[PDB]
Amino acid sequence: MTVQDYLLKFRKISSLESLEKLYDHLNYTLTDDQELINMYRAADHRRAELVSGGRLF
Repeated sequence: MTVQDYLLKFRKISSLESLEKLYDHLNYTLTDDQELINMYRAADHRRAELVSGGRLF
């Protein structure tokens, strides 16, 4: 419990809508490269994981 990475919160996200929200939200908060570099990895992982995971009907 010695880590406070926002990536952990993104992983819990299931809806893609939250993606654009978490970005504009975190991007407006600090507006630093930190959230920019994190949102990029999380967004890519979530998108790649969903597409390279299992299609739902």
